[PDB]
Amino acid sequence: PIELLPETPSQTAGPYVHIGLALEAAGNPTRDQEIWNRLAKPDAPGEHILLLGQVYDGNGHLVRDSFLEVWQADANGEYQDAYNLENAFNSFGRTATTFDAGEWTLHTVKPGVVNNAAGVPMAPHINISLFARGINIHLHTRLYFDDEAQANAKCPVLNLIEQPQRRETLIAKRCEVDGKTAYRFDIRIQGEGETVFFDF
Amino acid sequence: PIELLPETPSQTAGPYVHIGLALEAAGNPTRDQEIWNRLAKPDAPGEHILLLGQVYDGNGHLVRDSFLEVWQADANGEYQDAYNLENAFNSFGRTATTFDAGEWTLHTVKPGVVNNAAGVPMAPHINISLFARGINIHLHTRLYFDDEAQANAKCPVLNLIEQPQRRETLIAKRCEVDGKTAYRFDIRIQGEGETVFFDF
Amino acid sequence: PIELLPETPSQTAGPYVHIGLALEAAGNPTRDQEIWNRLAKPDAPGEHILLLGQVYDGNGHLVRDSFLEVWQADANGEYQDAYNLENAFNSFGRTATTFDAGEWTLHTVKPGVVNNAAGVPMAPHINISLFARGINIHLHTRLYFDDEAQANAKCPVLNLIEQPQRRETLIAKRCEVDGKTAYRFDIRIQGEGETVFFDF
Amino acid sequence: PIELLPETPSQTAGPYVHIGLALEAAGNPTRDQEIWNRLAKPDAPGEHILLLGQVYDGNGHLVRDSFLEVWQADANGEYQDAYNLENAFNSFGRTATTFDAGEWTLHTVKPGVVNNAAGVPMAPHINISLFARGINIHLHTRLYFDDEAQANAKCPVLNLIEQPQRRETLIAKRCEVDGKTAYRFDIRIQGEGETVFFDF
Amino acid sequence: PAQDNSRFVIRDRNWHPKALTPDYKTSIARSPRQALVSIPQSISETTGPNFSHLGFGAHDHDLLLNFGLPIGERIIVAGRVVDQYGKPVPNTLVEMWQANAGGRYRHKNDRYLAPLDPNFGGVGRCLTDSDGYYSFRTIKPGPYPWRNGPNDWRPAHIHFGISGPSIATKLITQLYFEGDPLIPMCPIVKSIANPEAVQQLIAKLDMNNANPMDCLAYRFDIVLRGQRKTHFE
Amino acid sequence: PAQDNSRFVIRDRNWHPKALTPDYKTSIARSPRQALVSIPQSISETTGPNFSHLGFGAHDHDLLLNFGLPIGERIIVAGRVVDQYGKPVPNTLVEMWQANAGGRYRHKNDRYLAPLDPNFGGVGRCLTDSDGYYSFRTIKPGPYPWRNGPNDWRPAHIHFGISGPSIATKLITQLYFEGDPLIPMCPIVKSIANPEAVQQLIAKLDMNNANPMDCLAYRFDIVLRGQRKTHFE
Amino acid sequence: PAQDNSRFVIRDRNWHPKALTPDYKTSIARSPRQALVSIPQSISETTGPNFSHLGFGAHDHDLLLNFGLPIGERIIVAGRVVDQYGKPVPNTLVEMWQANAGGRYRHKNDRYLAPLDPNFGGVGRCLTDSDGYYSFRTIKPGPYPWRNGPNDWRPAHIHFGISGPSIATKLITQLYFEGDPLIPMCPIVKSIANPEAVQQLIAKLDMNNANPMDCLAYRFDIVLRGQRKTHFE
Ligand SMILES: O=C(O)c1ccc(O)[n+]([O-])c1
Ligand SMILES: O=C(O)c1ccc(O)[n+]([O-])c1
Ligand SMILES: O=C(O)c1ccc(O)[n+]([O-])c1
Ligand SMILES: O=C(O)c1ccc(O)[n+]([O-])c1
Ligand SMILES: [Fe+3]
Ligand SMILES: [Fe+3]
Ligand SMILES: [Fe+3]
Ligand SMILES: [Fe+3]
Repeated sequence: PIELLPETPSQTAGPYVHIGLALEAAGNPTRDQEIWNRLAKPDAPGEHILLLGQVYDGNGHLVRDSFLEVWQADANGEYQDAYNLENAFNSFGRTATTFDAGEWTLHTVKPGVVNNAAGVPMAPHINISLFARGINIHLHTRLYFDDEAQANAKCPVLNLIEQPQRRETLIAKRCEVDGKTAYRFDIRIQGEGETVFFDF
Repeated sequence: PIELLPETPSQTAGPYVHIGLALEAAGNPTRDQEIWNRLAKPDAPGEHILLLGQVYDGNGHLVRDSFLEVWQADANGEYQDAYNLENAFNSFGRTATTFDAGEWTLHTVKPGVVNNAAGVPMAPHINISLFARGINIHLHTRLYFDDEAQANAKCPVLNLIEQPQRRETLIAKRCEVDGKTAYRFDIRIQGEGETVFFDF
Repeated sequence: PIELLPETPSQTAGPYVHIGLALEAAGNPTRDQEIWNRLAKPDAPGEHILLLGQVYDGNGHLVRDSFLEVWQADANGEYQDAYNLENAFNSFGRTATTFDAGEWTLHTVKPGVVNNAAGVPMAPHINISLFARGINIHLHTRLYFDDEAQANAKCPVLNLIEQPQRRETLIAKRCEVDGKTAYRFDIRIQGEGETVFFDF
Repeated sequence: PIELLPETPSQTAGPYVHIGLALEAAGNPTRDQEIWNRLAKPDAPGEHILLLGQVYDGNGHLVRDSFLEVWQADANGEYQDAYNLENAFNSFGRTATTFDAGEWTLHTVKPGVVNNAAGVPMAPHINISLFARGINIHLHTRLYFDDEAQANAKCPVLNLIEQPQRRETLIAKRCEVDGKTAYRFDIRIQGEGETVFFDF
Repeated sequence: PAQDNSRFVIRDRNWHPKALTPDYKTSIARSPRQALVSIPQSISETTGPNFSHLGFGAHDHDLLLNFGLPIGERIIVAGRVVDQYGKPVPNTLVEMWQANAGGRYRHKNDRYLAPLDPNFGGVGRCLTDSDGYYSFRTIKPGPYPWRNGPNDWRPAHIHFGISGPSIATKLITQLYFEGDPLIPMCPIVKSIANPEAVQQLIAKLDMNNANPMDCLAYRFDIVLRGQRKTHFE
Repeated sequence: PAQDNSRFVIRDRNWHPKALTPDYKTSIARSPRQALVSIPQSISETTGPNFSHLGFGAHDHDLLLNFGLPIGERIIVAGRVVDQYGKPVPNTLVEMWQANAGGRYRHKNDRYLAPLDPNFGGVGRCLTDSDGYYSFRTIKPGPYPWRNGPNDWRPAHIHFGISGPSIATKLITQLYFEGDPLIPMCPIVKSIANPEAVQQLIAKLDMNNANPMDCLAYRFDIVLRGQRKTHFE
Repeated sequence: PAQDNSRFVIRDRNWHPKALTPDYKTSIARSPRQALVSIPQSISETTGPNFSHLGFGAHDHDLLLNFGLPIGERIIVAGRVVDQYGKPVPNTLVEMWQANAGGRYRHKNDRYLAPLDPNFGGVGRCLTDSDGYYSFRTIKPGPYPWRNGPNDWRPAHIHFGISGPSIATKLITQLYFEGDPLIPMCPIVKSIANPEAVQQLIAKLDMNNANPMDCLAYRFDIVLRGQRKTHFE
C-alpha cells in the first residue's frame, strides 16, 4: 500500500509545561504578548460566560499540573483563526489548573452553531485538548452546555457515542459566579464517569 | 554503559511455601531452631505489642497462603542483626496467614526512631515483605502506627507518597487483645484501598 | 551527524592550463573577450600600480607553468563583482608565469580598506589563488604592502599568523618600474621562507 | 603469540596543561602542596646548580607552552623515590616554559653516578620527559654536563648513539648566573641540531 | 473566518506511544480505560489558529539573551516543519522549554539540587518562515533525575510544541541529542513501541550550520499530519 | 558592489586530494611543508566575480566549430552545477580544455608524437543557465603518456574550471570517462584517497541526450561548496 | 632509595599515536625527524617518585568544592589503574584538568567567548587506593572550538596524568564520553591509527555508581605498561 512520511511521535508535556506555555503559572516573567485564557473582550458580541473545572485521575485525585487548549466559534458560529490580542474575540485560548485548588478558568462567550461536513448543525461546543505529565498523547474532548438540550439531542457528533450515559459526561452544568453565568466542566481521565475522548 | 552480572530472577514462592519457611503451618515437624513470629521475649525492653492482620486480593477475598517477613529496630531505634533465639529481642521475624481465618500475628515491641541517610528521623515503622502464590516478585511495604500521628506527618518516607490518602493505607489501627495493646494492619494487594508498595 | 552532498574533488590544473585559461601564453589565438592581467584602465580612480613576482618550488627552482587568479577591492575598498571589459576597474583578473624568465605581472590600483565580519578593518590586500602542475588543490594566499606598515600591524588576518616571522612572507616590497610604482611579491611554495597559505 | 592487555594510548597534554600541573603558571591559586622546580633545599648535600633552557620547534621558534618532568639521583648517585616537601632533596621535579621569554629553570644538585643493568657506570645525568600541545606522546631525553667529559666518553648510554655528532646534543653548557653555577640545556625538537630522543 | 477545505491523514496510534505505558508510572492513573470515540473531521477539527499577527519580541527565539551569558554549551537548534506529503508548513508557531546546563528547570516545583543559572530562563518561540524553517539559539540542557524508578534519569532534551494548520495537527513532543546513552534507558522514550519512531525524535549534530569558534548546531525536522483537499465528499 | 551575506561550508580536506602524494612526482617539490592557516570568512572570501556580462562568442562551447571537422568521437558533455545543499548555481562560468582524439594538446610544450588536428583547438567556455545547466560539444580525447613513472598514461580526460558564487567556491578538476581501465592506474587520480571521491569525477554515458546518427553524450554533474546565510553572527 | 628490580613491557608505538599526524597542525613542527634511540632499561628508567606522603587537601578530588555550586552536569568519574598483566597499581598519582560546562578553561590563554564559572576551577588529584581505585567528582565539560581547521571542535574531554611505578610508566592522555558524535571527527583523536585504541579512551556511562537524584557516573580504567621481574640477566 502507499506509505507517507511518518508523523513525529508525541511525548508528554511534562510537569514543567508552564515555563513554556503558561509563564505566569511557572511563576516566571511573561513577555509582551501571551496566549492566555480571556478569549473575549467585554465588548465582544454574544453571551459572555465563565467556564471552570477540575481534572481527576483514575484514583479520583486532582491533576494539578494540567494544561488545556481551547478552540471555539464566536457567537455567529464563526471561527476566527487570525489570532490577535487587539481582537475583541479570539477563537483560541490556553488555560491551566492551579497547583493549589487545581481549577482552571476561561473567559469567553457561548459559541454559535456550526454544521458538520454533511451540512447538519452541531450543538454549540468548545473543543478541548488536555496535556500533562503522564499523558503521552494529548486528549481531545468537546464541551457542551446543559441549557442546549434540544440541540444536544440532535448533535451528529454526540449521537455517535454508542451509550447515552457517556454523552452526559460531555455536558457542562450551568451555574453562576459572582452573579455571572458560569458553567462547570470536570474532566475524569479514568474510571467512574470517565469522560469521552475523541479520535479524528 | 557498564553492565554488571544480572541478578537471579525472582519466582513466586508458590502455595507450599510453608514446608520450607513455616514448618508448623505446613503441619510438619519443626527442627530445634525455627525463625518464627516472636521477636521479643517477655523480658525485652520497650512497650510490648501485638500485631495482627489480613491480606486481601483484588476481589476482596482473603489470601490464606501468604507468608511475611518483618525487619524492625528495637525500642532504642537500633537494628539487631545477630539473630539468636537466646536474644531477648530479634529485629527479624516471620509469620503467615491461617488456612482458616487467614490472620497473621507478631509478638514484638514498638520500634524506636531511626534516621534516614540525610540524618532526618523516620516515624517508628516496621518493614514488611509479602510473598505468596500469584506473587512473582515479593511486595515491600511499611507499617506505621496511628498513635504516632506527629512523627508520621514529618516522615521523609511517608512524605514521598504523593497522595495523602495513600499514606493512610500504611497506618495500623491501635486496639487491644486480651487487655494487650494490639495494632491491626490489613494489606490490600489490589483495588479499592490498595496498600502502598515500595521499590528500593 | 548531517551530511550534505560532497563537493566535487579538485585535480591539478596540469601543465597545459594556459590553453584553457591563458590563451596567449599557450601560444594560441584568443577570443574577442578574455579575462587577463589588466584590472584597471588608465582612467581608473586610485593609485595605479604594477605587481610582479616569481614562484619557487621546495628546491628553489622557478615554477614556469603557474597560473594565478586575483580578487581585490577598488580604491574605495569596494568589491566589484560585475565583470565587464567596459569597466574602468575589475576586481578580478588572471596572470601566469613566463616559460622563460618565469615572472607574472598585474596592472591594477591599490585596494582600499575592508572590514572583517566583526567590523575590524583589514590592511589593504589582494587575494591570490595559485594553480599549477604538481598542485592537487589550489593554494590561497594574500598580498599585503610594505608601505602600509601602520595598517599591517593591526590586520586581524595577519594577526592570526602565530609566528611574527611568517607574517613577513605576505608583504610585497615596494619598488619602481620605468618610473612607476611597483611591488614585488615572490611565492615560495615550500622550504626556507615558505609563504603562508590559508584555508577558509 | 601471547598478547597482554594493551596500554592506554597517549594524548597531547594540550595548551592548558598548566591548569593541572603548573598551577602558578596557569595564573591560578596553588594548593598547600605542589610538585615544582626546586629539588634541593639550600642545605642539601652536593653541588648546587641552576639549570635553564629553551625549547625550539622545527621552524626554530620558541615553544612557550612546554611542560617538563625530571628524575635524577642525589649527589651520592641515589634515587630518592619517597617524595616529600620536607626532604632536603627530591629526585622528582616539574618545570615549564615562560609564556613570555619561554625559558624554564630548575634548582637542584649535580647527580652522582649510577650503574646500568650490566654494572657499568653511566655519566652523571638527568632524565627528562617533555610534554606539550602538538606532542602526541612525550619525548624522553637525558641531560649530561660538559665538565664530565671523561665520564661522558665512557657512558654506555651515550655510546649507543651511532653518530658522535648527535651525542653533543645531550651536553649541557656550564655557565654562571648571579655567581652561581648554571647549565644551559636547549632542546631542539626538529631540524638542525635535533636533540636525541629515546625509547625504553 | 476559517473554512473547511482540508482533511488530515488519520493518526497512526501504534506509531505514537500508547496511553498506558506502565514503566512511566504516572501514565497508570492518567490514561483512559475506555476506547477513544472516532469522529468524522468537521470545521471544528480542520481549522486552527494562525499566529501570523502575534507580537513577537526580538529575542523570542534566543535563549542566550531573552532572560550576562548563560553557562553551558552554546548551540543552534534548527530544522523544518513539513507535513506527511513533504510540504512545508509556513508561518506556524513552534515553542520550546528546557532546563539549564545542569538539568535545573526555572519552575517553582523543581527541587533538584543543581543550581539555577542567573542568565538563563529556558523558553523560546519562533514562527516558521515561508519555507517551514525555524531556529533557536540556546545552551544544551543537562540530564535530570526524576522520581519514576529509584535511579531514573531523563536524557538531555528540549520540549517542543507545534501548532500546524489545525487543531488536528497540534503536537507536543521532545527532542533528544544524538548519541546520548540515556536515550535507550528512559521509560518516557520507551513509551514509543517502534525503534524507528524513536529515531525520529533524535536531533543530529549539524557541523554545517555551526558558527566556527562560537556555537555548534543540531538539526531537528518535524513532520505533521499530511493535509489534503476533500474529494467526492 | 558585492556584499557579505553568505557563509560557505568548510572544505573537507581529506575528501580532496592532499598536497603531498608522492606517486605523482611533481607534487613532492610543489607542496607546502607548513600547515595551512585557517581564517574566518570575510567579504574578501565570500564574494567573487560574476561573468553574466562577458561577451561570449556563438561557438564558445562547441569545440567542433570554434577552431573542416575534427576527427574523433563526437560527443556532447552536459550537466548541472549545484551546491552541497543541492541548490542550482545559475549563470556561473564553466571553462574546459583537453587534448585531441590522439591525446595531443595544442600547446607549445607538448612534444607527444601524436599529430595535431588541423580542425581542433580544444578550448570551451559556457555560462550555466537559470537552472545550473551547461553543455559542450567536442570529440572524446585520447589517453596521453607523461614523464612520471616509466610507463605512465593519463586516462582520457577533460580539464574543467568552475567559478561559482565566490572565490571560496572556485574549483579546478578533471572529468574521466565511464569504464576507462586507465583510471585506477593513474597516480593523479590516486591523489584522491577515497574511492567514493573518485566516482564523482567519472562522467556517465547518457544515451538519452545523444543525437542519433550524430553524437553520443556524457553526463557530468558538479557540486560546489554549500552556501548558507549567516546567522547569530 | 629506589632499586632496579623490574622491567617494563616495551611500548607499542603503533598503538599510541605517531609523532607526525598532519591533520593535527601543530604536530607538524613539534615532531622529531630523527628516529628515537632505543636504550636498555636501567635504574634511571625503572624507578620513579612515590607520592604516598604528598599532603593532599580534603577536597583535592572534588571539583564541586575545591575552587556556591558550579553549573553543569554533576558526575563522578571513577575507574581503576592496572598494568598490562592486569595487576592493580596502588598508591599512584592521578591528576586531571578540564574546561567548565561551556567549554571554557580557567587559563589566561583561553579566549573562548563562553564565560567562566565563578564556582569552578577545573583541577583535581587523587592517589589510587590499595586496589588501584581512584575517583573524582566534577561537572561534565563542554566541547571547545579550537584553531586547527576552520571549524574544528574538541569533543568534551578530561585531561589525565598518571605516574605509575616508574618514569617508564608515566602517561598523559584524555578521557572522552560515550556516544559523543564529535569523537570520530577529531584530528587529535584521529592521531590514534587503530580504532580499537580509540575505544580505550572512551568512558562508559555507569548507572550502578550513580547517586540517585544527585549525579551520574562514568567509568574509566587505565592500563599502564606491564611490570615483570628481571630474569636470566
Ligand atoms: O514526570 C515526567 O513526566 C517528567 C519529568 C521530568 C521531565 O523532564 N520530563 O520531561 C517529564
Ligand atoms: O500455583 C502456583 O503458583 C504453584 C503451584 C504448584 C507449584 O509447584 N508451584 O511451584 C507453584
Ligand atoms: O603532470 C601533470 O600534472 C599532467 C600531465 C599531463 C596531463 O594530461 N595532465 O592532466 C596532467
Ligand atoms: O591545540 C591543542 O593541542 C588543544 C586545544 C584544545 C584542547 O582542549 N586540547 O586538549 C588540545
Ligand atoms: Fe522535561
Ligand atoms: Fe512448587
Ligand atoms: Fe591533461
Ligand atoms: Fe583540552
